[PDB]
Amino acid sequence: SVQRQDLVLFSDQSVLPAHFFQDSNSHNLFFITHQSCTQPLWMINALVETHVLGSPSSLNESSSSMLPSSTRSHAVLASFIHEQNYFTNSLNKLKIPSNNYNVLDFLSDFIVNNIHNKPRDKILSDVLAKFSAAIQNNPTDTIVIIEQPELLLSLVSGLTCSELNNKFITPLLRQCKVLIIVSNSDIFNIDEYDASVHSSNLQNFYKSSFIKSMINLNLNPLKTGFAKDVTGSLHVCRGGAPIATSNTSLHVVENEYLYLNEKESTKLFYR
Amino acid sequence: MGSVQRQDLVLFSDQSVLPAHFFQDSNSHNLFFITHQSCTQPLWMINALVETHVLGSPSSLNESSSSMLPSSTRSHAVLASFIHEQNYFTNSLNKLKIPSNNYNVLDFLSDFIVNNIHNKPRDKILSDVLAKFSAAIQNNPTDTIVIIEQPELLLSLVSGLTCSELNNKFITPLLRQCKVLIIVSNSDIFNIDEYDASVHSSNLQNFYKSSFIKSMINLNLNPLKTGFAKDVTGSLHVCRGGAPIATSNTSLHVVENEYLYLNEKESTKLFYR
Amino acid sequence: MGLDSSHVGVRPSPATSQPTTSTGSADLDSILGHMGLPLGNSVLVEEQSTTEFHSILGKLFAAQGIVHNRISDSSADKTRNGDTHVIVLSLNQMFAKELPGIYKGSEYKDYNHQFDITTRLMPAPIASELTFIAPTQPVSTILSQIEQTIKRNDKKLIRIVIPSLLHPAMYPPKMFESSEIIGLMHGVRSLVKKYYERVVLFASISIDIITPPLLVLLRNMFDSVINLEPFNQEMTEFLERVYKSQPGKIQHGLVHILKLPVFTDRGEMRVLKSEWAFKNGRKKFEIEQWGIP
Amino acid sequence: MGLDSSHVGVRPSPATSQPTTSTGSADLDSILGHMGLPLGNSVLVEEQSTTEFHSILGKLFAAQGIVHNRISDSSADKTRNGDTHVIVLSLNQMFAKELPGIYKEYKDYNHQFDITTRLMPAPIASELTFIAPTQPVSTILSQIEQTIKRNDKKLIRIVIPSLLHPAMYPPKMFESSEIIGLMHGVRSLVKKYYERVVLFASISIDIITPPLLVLLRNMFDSVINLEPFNQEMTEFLERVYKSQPGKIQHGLVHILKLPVFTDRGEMRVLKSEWAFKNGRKKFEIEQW
Amino acid sequence: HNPVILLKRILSLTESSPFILCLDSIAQTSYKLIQEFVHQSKSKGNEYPIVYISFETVNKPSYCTQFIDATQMDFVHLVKQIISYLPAATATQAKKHMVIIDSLNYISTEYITRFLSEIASPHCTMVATYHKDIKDENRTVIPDWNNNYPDKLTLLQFMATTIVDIDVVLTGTLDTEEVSELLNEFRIPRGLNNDIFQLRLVNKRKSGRSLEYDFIVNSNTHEYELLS
Amino acid sequence: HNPVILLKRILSLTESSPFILCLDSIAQTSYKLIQEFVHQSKSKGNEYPIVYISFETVNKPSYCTQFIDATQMDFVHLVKQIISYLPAATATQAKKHMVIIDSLNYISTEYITRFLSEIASPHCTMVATYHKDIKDENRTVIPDWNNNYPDKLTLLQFMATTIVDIDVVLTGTLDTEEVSELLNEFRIPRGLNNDIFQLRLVNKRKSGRSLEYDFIVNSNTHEYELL
Repeated sequence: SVQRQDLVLFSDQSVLPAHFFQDSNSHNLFFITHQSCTQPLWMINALVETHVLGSPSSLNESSSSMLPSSTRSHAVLASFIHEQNYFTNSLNKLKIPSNNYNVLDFLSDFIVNNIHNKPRDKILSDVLAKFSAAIQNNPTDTIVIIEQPELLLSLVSGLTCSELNNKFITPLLRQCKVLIIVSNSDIFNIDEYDASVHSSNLQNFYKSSFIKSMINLNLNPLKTGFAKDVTGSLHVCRGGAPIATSNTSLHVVENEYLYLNEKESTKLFYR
Repeated sequence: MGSVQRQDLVLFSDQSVLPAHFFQDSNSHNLFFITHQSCTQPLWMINALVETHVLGSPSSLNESSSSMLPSSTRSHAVLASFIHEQNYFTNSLNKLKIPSNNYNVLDFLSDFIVNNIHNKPRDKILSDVLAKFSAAIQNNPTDTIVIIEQPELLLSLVSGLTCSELNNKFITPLLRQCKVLIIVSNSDIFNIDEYDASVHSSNLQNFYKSSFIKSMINLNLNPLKTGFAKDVTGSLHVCRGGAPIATSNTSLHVVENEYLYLNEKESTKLFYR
Repeated sequence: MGLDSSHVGVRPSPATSQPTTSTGSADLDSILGHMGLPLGNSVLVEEQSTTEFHSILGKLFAAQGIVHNRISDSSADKTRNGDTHVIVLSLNQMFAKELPGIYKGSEYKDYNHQFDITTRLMPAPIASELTFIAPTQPVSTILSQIEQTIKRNDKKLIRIVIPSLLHPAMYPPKMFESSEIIGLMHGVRSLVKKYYERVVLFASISIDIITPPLLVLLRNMFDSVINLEPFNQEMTEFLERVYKSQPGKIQHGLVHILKLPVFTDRGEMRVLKSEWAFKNGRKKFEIEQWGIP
Repeated sequence: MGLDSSHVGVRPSPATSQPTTSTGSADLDSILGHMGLPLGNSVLVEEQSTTEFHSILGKLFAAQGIVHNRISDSSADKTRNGDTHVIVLSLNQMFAKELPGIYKEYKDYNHQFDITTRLMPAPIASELTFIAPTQPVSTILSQIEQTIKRNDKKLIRIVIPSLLHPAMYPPKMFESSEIIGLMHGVRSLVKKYYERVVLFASISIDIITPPLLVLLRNMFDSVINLEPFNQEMTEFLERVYKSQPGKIQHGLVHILKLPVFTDRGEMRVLKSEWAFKNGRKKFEIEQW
Repeated sequence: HNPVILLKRILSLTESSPFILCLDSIAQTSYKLIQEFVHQSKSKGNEYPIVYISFETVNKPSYCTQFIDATQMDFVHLVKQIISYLPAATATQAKKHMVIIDSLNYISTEYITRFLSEIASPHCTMVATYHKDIKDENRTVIPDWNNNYPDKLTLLQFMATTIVDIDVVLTGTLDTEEVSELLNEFRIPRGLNNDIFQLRLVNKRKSGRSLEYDFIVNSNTHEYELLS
Repeated sequence: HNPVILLKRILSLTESSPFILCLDSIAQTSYKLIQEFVHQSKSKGNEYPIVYISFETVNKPSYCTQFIDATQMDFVHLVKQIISYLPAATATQAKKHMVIIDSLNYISTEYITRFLSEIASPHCTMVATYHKDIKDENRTVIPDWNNNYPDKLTLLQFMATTIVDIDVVLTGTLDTEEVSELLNEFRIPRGLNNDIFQLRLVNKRKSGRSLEYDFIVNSNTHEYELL
């Protein structure tokens, strides 16, 4: 049949090269966008596994030697749609130690304790303080993953995209090394209807984030007829901002992978 | 096909421009809708209507069969406009030897903003305008037609004005106290090239739609869509309105037709194809 | 601790091997792939045209919960412990009196019963068994009442039924604001996730008057969605042309599957369009494999 | 009420026998049809480009009035008289210092000007006055009315240069009500003292929404459209008139709304028939 | 069942559908349909009382019994007036009433549902007209970025029981497309508002899918026929 | 005449145009053009100071001389801070200044002119960029029909001396319509945002009609060819 392949991102054949952390005052962003029918659990899990264990052993079927890591290296995960336990259950199948990842809950008791009888500035300041307290204690090696922040625009009323960027996203990115944004692109995929001006304050956030990004990953279903042999198609493409690195020869490689999901296993192959 | 001979003006079934039946009754209000572009001002229309109501018959355009008055010599007209002045109407009417006591003019241009709009609310100004209009009707009894030209400019004058507000406090209350009303308006807003203003400036077009719906007859003057020589000025179309005629004669109806008019120095003609 | 394993209405799933409960319709559970709704999740059954097929599903849910509580009350010769309490967010007070009765006409048992539309459930549910929450009160107050009602029933299975979500005659225009509806749904999802060992959620909506942005937001918020489409004119006429000889072989429309339970959460594309049909019989509502004539 | 009977700057119109005044360029007075702009009327001139040609037209308009005023020599008590007071609605007061000077049947009704020269001596405050367009509309109307009332029988020339410029007009005045009310009040005033007051204005249409454009066009009495050519037309004209450096026309002139001729029910549209040229001594318009 | 029979039955108001909607453009107005309605009601002999609401009407109709000038008078007192002129809350042997509203374009969206709920009653049925060409105002006050509330037309189409669409029939040599362009640029042609027009009828079945039909109606002969 | 000479002159800040506008999208950003500008200016002795205003970027460029975070302070403090870093109405002829704005899509429309009425100076060159996809915010100006102010893009284009438009050169087996429809679905293809790109240059003069020239620029070899 088809030939199994291995995931690669940059020219040095390293998915998440560690020098990004050694360089001081060089913040970087990742933008993972997906549709509602192509949920990116495996992508996030493989990314965290690569950062901690030093290799994406889940996908590349252990076809490569281990890269030194796990020395106090940490990760912070927060989400506005899954609270704490979903991440824990997903993670506790790859033997990741519990002392290396910290999960923030932004789903339970959020509305009661955050929105009612509080102005918007207070909300944003408190969420920023919660993020800062967590990031403070692990300043050496810590990638920050956050999933669907634009949902906030719905809960808060009178909150605009520019205000969200000014008061939440940019200050958080300024105090981090690698910040990763997980987003759902259902808005752009409504058949027989246009939302270009009918819903623009939502697409503005996506476009701005893509502008401030350096590498883009797209999870889409098949445009052609259904093929049970493969789930969707993952595209890796150049972002919108230069890489804040020192190796001038380090450049992203654009390509695509036909990926098939199974009972907790993803198969990657071109075609 | 190609009739250079000028043709007389006919509107209704009884071959009359303006029957008197709209006066020998109570509660029979009616509304004419005249639409013009910026290219073709309807001065001769207003003059012909006024002379028909007062003198007794149109003469500037018709054969001048020289019929008698439809009513008493008292027959009166009231003219007001938000775009023109008193002298304009006075000089236009005095060209036809119209008696000075057979018409009245209300000036809605002189010192309007400095004495009416500034430091006053919307209800106050609308009430004052309505009172000023109603004074003229209360001055003299029936057989007193009222003509108002370009009233929609209030939408661009008063801040935050709406078509629903204007109709519900100015147009309809004034129509309730009148016998025959004529609305003369400019419809250039619909002819902006390659720009569907209906989705942007919908408030303005709402007024025109609503006025046409309440109308019983429509007269539209337009330049030729296909360019021709200087042998014609424009085309006039007569169409039935969106409301039934307030009349007792069930046999009456409005004749639908089109004419072409050419206008030269202080005189316009009217002919068929 | 969660629900006691002695409970009868909950069965571990084949795949996830986690607690699961049936919806009262065997076909609906079979379509879901888990043969039931696993505890800690939700489901949305949106509808096309003004038709009102979803009220049957809501009543079936409520009746199944009530029947489980009733057999728990009976507990024939044993200690079954099939406790269940149902909370419905609506204002249609007659809904409680419109639940269909059991069917008494002519492996794991006692899981899913058989219901009859024509019959009526008796006696009427008591106040302690079933409560209603006004959908016009403030969001914070409603969330507080839901939390208190969840806390009071420490060891009872809870079903949260939201019948006819977002109906213009049912909610004021203020509730149509994005903030209010989205915050209410977020709070309900949080509450379901918190006591994931006892609570399940069901709701339905008519998409005829819903703007596509709100539709996609709701689809994202929930856990699973099923789309119901009735047939068109030529379809029905052609089917009646060759099927009126057997008046019991005509469906009402199609069933579409977009979001499934945890299957699609981990990254499986299972969207099936126009491959299932639903038929509402005189006493039962069934779902079968659609086949084009 | 009234002006001097034998005013040197007022002549009866040919086709209407009405008082008339020249706009500074005889070509504009010819294209109008009334041998000038009759008193009690106004003209609006547009330009669909980023350039500026209407500026020199306004400068000529003001200069003609100041010259007619200028016939007041120390040999005064002349039979002739040209009493003129100019009102300009703008903020750039340097414009007054840029008025071109003189180049060197009815007599002295129209003069020829040269763009290069200036106007020595410079005009004084008692003749040309300025009004700041950054004040409430009521204040501006009050000031204009006060100025008109103060002068007894002097012919007033009113010119509005560079209407609706973002760097010149605050965004608040861009509300439809304010600008439309200002134009309505100015029209009311110019129709009140119809025997004396004249109004001139110019605008650029590339930044104006079509609704406001049609409203402003309706509010005025005559509209002239100026459109320059594109690159290909310029190159073709350069190639054709290589040996003729005086026959290169910059753009066209469009006639859409005219004086009283139009208001009495006539057709007066003419598209792509006249070509203009900004000559060193005259704004020459000719057949295209 | 022949559709003509159903159309005659609903025109006679023998049916118990509480809400009826009429949609018109400037090409074909609606008062002819009200004339047909009242003629059918009188023909059956069931002279139900008729109540008229005045928004865009100045001439009092002949058949109407009560006239309500709601233009200059606010919403709450309007509802009070309708309730006062309506029959009792409950009376088994009370005669059915008829309510006609000239235009529904003058009521804000945030009041339509409440008004419809409050005026509705088993004793009386309401017929109404909505002008398709008129566009409401949405810039009076802007809530959060989108209020998500549906438009007026969709709301009434959802909350109605029978939908009536009135269209013009062309007898000249002008295509429908050029007619639409002429109307859009407001150059009214000849051959509009004829006495013979086309109707689209939609009836909401009690259990499930609705039924739709097309017809050609002449206002002189009162003879409705079905167009294939 | 050779437009390449004009492009090199305008890039090298030899001209006197006090405002430069760049137009971008999500297909091709505009920081490469800024790097080209600074490289050309430095390569010909025009080593002017550069002042940077931050709305989006957080990594300060190496060539930047002053970095100010405008994402927090409001309008009056921002304009005062920018002014304090400039000569005051009597600028010396020793050297020029070059203020760069990372994105103009965040200032309220009504203030734009007033902003441009202050930071403008004879010794400055405001080089700013505008995102063609990021639609403006309606919270600022009242949506009433009375408000007839023009949109941001048209106002800036009318008030700018030189207009630069950046377009992406396609290389793969796709077409412009296919790329556009993919972008509207947010299915980003490969090959976009490369180093070789088209250009559009509009120069306006106070004595005649403006002119347009289209170039092809290679950001690696600094080659500007004529299309």
